Amino acid sequence: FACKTANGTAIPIGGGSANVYVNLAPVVNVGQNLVVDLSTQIFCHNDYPETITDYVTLQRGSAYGGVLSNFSGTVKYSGSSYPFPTTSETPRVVYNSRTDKPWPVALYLTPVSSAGGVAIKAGSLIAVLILRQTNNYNSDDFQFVWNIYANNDVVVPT
Ligand SMILES: OC[C@H]1O[C@H](C/C=C\c2ccc(-c3ccccc3)cc2)[C@@H](O)[C@@H](O)[C@@H]1O
Ligand code: NI
Repeated sequence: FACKTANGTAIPIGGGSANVYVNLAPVVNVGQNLVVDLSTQIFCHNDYPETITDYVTLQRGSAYGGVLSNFSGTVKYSGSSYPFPTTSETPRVVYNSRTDKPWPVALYLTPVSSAGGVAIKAGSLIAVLILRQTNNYNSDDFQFVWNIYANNDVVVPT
C-alpha cells in the first residue's frame, strides 16, 4: 500500500509524511463554506490485491492556524460527515486494486463571526489529516500523514 499526490510527491510502503498545498476560495463570508476536496489530490493503491485487502481510515483530522481559530468545520469521509477537528477514527474504506483511487476526504469549513480580514495566510499550515492503513494479511499498521498548506490568502469580510 502506498500513496501519492497529483503533481506530485509520494509516501512509500510503510507510511511517512508529505506536504500538500490546496487552493482556497479567496473570499468567504460568515455562513458560506470553504470546501477543500483532497480526493482530487491524494491517491492510494493496493500493491497485491489478489491476496491482500487494505483497510484505510481517517485516523485523525486536526486544524491549525487560521482554520483552527477562524473557522468551524466538518469533514466528509467516504459518504459520511464528522466534526472537524475529528473526535474519533472513522470507519474504513477498502482498497483492493493496483489502480490509483482517491482518498475520499473533504473538509467543509465555515468562518466564525470573530473572523474578519485575512483569516488564512498564504503558505500557512491549516490542517493535518492522518491516514491509517492496515490489512487482512499481517500486522502492518501504518500512518500516512498529510500536512495541508494554504496556497493563497482567504479573506472574511468586512
Ligand atoms: O498493498 C498491499 C500490501 O502491500 C505491501 C505488502 C508488503 C509486503 C508483501 C508483499 C507481497 C506479498 C505477496 C503475497 C502473495 C503473493 C505475492 C506477494 C506479501 C507481503 C504493504 O504496504 C502492505 O501493508 C499492504 O497490505
Ligand atoms: Ni505500488
